[PDB]
Amino acid sequence: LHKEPATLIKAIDGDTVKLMYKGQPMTFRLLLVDTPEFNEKYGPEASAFTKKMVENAKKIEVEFDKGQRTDKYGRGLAYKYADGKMVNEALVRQGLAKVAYVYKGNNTHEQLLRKAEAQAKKEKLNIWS
Ligand SMILES: Cc1cn([C@H]2C[C@H](OP(=O)(O)O)[C@@H](COP(=O)(O)O)O2)c(=O)[nH]c1=O
Ligand SMILES: [Ca+2]
Repeated sequence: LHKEPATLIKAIDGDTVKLMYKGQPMTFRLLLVDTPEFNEKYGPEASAFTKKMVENAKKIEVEFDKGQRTDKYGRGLAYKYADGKMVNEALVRQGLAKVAYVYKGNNTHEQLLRKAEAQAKKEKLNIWS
């Protein structure tokens, strides 16, 4: 997989963000994770966590997986990095997202993220409390 440049346009919620990618605005949905909707428990915390992470980043990158790059809503599907740290993994390690939506062919970082979820559950963090 390869990291590509993007710039922040605006935080949306725990697992979606609007970025400018190859010069075009697009909403990205983070691969392999599910945050609670803003209206649910830990929803506000997840949105705040991603917002801080993406707004504080000096360099944002997106990394597509091997499979579909857009979903049925026209959202980009990617791993997102903020100054070299993967947002997808960081949300799971913090118990602010569950590993979810694992579809054959877009699952390169599945085992990395499961490993993060195990540690978050071990620690009873957030969703796992
Ligand atoms: C993460 C992800 C979501 N989706 C679709 C599945 C779900 O369809 P439905 O909307 O029909 O439930 C929806 C979940 O996204 P959200 O969690 O953002 O709602 O997005 C994909 O198709 N591929 C993916 O990799
Ligand atoms: Ca969600």
